[PDB]
Amino acid sequence: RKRRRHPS
Amino acid sequence: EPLESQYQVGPLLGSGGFGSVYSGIRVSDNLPVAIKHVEKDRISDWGELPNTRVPMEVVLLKKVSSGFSGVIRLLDWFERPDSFVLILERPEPVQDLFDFITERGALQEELARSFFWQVLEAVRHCHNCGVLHRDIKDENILIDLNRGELKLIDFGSGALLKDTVYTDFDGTRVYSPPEWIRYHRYHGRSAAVWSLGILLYDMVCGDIPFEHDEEIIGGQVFFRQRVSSECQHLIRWCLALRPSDRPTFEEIQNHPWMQDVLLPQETAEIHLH
Ligand SMILES: NC(=O)c1cc2c(-c3ccc(C(=O)NC4CC4)s3)cccc2s1
Repeated sequence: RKRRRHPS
Repeated sequence: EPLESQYQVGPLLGSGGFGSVYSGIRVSDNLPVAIKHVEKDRISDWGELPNTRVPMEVVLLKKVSSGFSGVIRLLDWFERPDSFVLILERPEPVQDLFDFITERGALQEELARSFFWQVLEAVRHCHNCGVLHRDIKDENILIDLNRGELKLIDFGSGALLKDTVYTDFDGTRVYSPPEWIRYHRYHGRSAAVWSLGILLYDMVCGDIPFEHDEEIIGGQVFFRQRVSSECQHLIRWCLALRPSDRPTFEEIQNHPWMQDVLLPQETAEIHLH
């Protein structure tokens, strides 16, 4: 698990 | 009144499904602004002002931009052949809560309490003005590091608040509630409280709890960091699988974990300066 942004 | 002569256009900040956002200064008075461009071709939802077919985003921002709050205010906007351009406030210095959490890791509960409280007040502000954000997450929250003030951004996936069912959703899937994953239906407030549960977990644990659909609808919450029993309780309540089991905004702000919040100024002095 890398923390990452998530698109809308 | 051209866009090019009233504002001094700087360089990019970000881009995505929201649009493209540049640094800018109001020449009139050297106010820091954000200049956001949206192509008409890429806009899904449209609305009308009190009179003019504009993007829903402009409709929602006008409704929440009345007086002061924890929402980035729309200062001006412009139509163009193929796009609209929104002029928004830009705090300096600023960091988004997503980069802030990446940099610092899991926040201390005292800090998480102040941040979460200010987000709750900004969302209540939105609901009081008939606006549903539908994309509450760390990336859509700016921190004014000097004032210790959080500001909500990007209403591009929002809607007028209603008490009836929503069957469309354009926000972030990993903050969407189980009832959206399973049935493509949700009510506004109860979906909002779910996303706020994700956000609170994100703050105290250093990342979101769920990545896959199976995890969202499982509503099994594992704490990967030391979190007080009271905070675990509020998070599990916000993340109740049944919408009607989630707390109201009032029940969140009356929750024992939420008491004795720091003021924004305290928050900056103790945790940001
Ligand atoms: N997508 C949107 O709707 C909006 C985004 C913004 C922004 C920023 C984007 C990302 C930022 C950033 O990376 N900051 C670096 C540290 C300076 S600030 C500032 C002011 C208003 C709006 S409205």
